[PDB]
Amino acid sequence: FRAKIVDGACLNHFTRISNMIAKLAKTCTLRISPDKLNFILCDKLANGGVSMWCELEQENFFNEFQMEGVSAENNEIYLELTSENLSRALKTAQNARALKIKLTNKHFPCLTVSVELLSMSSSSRIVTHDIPIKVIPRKLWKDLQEPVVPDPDVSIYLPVLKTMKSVVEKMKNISNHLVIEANLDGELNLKIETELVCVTTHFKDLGNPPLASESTHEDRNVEHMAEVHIDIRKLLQFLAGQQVNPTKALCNIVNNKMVHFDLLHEDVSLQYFIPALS
Amino acid sequence: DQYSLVASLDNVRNLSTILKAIHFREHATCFATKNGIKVTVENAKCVQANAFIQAGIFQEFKVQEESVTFRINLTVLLDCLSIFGSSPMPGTLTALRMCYQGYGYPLMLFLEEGGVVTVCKINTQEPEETLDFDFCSTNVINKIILQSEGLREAFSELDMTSEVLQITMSPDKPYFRLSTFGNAGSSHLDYPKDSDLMEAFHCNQTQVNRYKISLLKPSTKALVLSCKVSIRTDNRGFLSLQYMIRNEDGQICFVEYYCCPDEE
Amino acid sequence: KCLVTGGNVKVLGKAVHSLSRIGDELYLEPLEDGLSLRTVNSSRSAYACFLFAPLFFQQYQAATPGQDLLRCKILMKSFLSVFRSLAMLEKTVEKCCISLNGRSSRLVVQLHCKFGVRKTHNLSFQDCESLQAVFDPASCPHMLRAPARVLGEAVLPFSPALAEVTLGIGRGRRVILRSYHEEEADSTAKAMVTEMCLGEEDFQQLQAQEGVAITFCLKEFRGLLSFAESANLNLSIHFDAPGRPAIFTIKDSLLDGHFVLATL
Repeated sequence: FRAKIVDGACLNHFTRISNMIAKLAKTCTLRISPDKLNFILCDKLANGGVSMWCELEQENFFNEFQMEGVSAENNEIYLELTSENLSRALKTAQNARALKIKLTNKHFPCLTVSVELLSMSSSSRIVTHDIPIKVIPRKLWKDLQEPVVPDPDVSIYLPVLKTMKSVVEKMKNISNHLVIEANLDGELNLKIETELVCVTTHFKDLGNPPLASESTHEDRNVEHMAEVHIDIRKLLQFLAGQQVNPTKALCNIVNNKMVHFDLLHEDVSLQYFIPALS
Repeated sequence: DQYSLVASLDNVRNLSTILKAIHFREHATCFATKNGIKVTVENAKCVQANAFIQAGIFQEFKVQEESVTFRINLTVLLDCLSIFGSSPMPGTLTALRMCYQGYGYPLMLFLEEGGVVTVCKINTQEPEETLDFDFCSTNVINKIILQSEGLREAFSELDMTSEVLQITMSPDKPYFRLSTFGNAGSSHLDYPKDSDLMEAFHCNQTQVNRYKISLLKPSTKALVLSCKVSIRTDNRGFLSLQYMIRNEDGQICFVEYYCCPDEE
Repeated sequence: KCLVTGGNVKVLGKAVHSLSRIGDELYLEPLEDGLSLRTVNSSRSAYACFLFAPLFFQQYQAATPGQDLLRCKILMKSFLSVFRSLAMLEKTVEKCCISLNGRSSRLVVQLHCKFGVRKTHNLSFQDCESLQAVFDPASCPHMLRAPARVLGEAVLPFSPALAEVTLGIGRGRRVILRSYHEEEADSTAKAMVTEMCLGEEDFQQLQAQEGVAITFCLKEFRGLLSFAESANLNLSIHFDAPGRPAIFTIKDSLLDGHFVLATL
């Protein structure tokens, strides 16, 4: 059993995360955890299903919100829904007062976003109650449907994620294959090449992150150079939801088979993973 | 360098739009003379659509031999000179383009807007010379300028059926008539002279002609965000020469729909 | 003849639009107390009429003479797209006159717009007329009167723009509920339930009958709701159980609006 309240514009800050979810994933999986863990996970059948992991701590944006299930062998609990129902249910509460969220019983166990609103017309009460239709996933599935992984090939800060985007919509007209190039000199190249037309794009003047090891200087070395690798209109998916240009934007190409993205903007960090062939 | 053609712009949007304003068929023939570029859309043998940008609008224009001509994906071209921008600002969009002997047609574009500048490199190829199609410049009968505003407003009723133009006979006050004929619905638009600013009429003999509306359709829609000349010939046929007065940041721009059928 | 002028032009346009989401054909009845705008369901399950007092018109005529069928029938989409795709193009101030004629070709609607007049002729062939006065009285014991605005509030929460089932219910104890439902719920079978519920006195008038529901198609409803302009007062009159429909009436100065939607 599980129950929460939201009260502020934290509310809207929660609302635009859920549409920030509905818009890049059709059937996310949500984990209420102990008092500070709220993530959204994407993979039902569909093979990998890319992989989106999105932690947002409930720590800050909530008055009271409690947690405990007759959960086997742990206290973190997972449950999964059609992403709409969270979002639809949510974008009618960005207007004022409150919103309770909790699991139901019979009538087909579900997520139940109770949502209160102001009734200016003298002293009335007005309440909505939306029932998302959800599945608590099995004991075992927990282990095997995890997203986090620490991976270091080539990292770089991203341009305007909406100027970048203004491009992909046009590229997807011309080809379905996309090649990603990044650099040690803030360079970035969006690349289509079909037989009738070849279209490429050069995103100069960026940055690059530095990590370190256990030593007494800057760090170790390798023997690497520039970094290519191909993809699809999956890039265009993660891009369409980024309507508030992330406060930190990242793209770590991994050795010609991964593409990582590390978005964190204000409190809500969001991670997105595109694979490389066809 | 050494090339059929080279052209730099500082504002792509001048080629972009006027180009955009004739884009219905998949491809186009852009014959480039030493005077500018005229790109032409040829529908089904009853509709030319022309589009002539003179070089004086290109901030730099150069052409080796009087023949520079070719076909290109009009769709996939236009898609490139708007690679990133439905929404500009005080920031601008630049175009530069370099063609030669009969293999490759590349384009160079950068955009600058509040923090970084972005070069994008395009290369669209060239197919056949196709079947040249040349219409009429014989004689005019009645000529008629109308307004940018009012006549797009009038196009409001989407009829999808048939077209008839009309131009009346009187000592002073004429009339100019549109009319559609669809499933239960004849509908008539006609403009009298009052408040004609550059909206001048030359009705000189009485005349009424017929157009299939299936061809002229893209014309009005896609091109007439600006004001036109309606001129009906009667020399080698009876046919419509809409040619619209378009323009960006003050320049001699024009495109040109000749059209000519009866019924069907 | 019936001449609407000025701002009233929009109010019938919006008035007609509301009917245009209840059926596919329009029963334009003139009658000395006003032009009536009738229309029924694709299925004869739910009807809708909008009456307009002669006073709102500049001119109005339907004089007694004859038992000639002065009732004009018309594809809703051939009339609406005349009536939605015109006035919203308001220049400085225009005038409209629906000129019904006695003798021959049924309907003529035409628009004045300074210079350049538009004139749609609506052939309403298939010589046929449905008819009868249908003023089904306060047949229902339940009356609900509400600022139309407030009724919107209630539809905002569960508003996919697709919800056929919506269950208006006067249950609990003087709190109006608005649930909806479907029960099928296995391996992949689905249904998400939304309930909006409302203050007692958030309504002008609530006649209480604890625990009676009525499910009507929220598409049709929304139609009369959308005409939630000028803070019109909405009126929900319904009898119990299914057959006996709901009556969604709207009172005004010259507008009389009336909506029958059959409760499932």
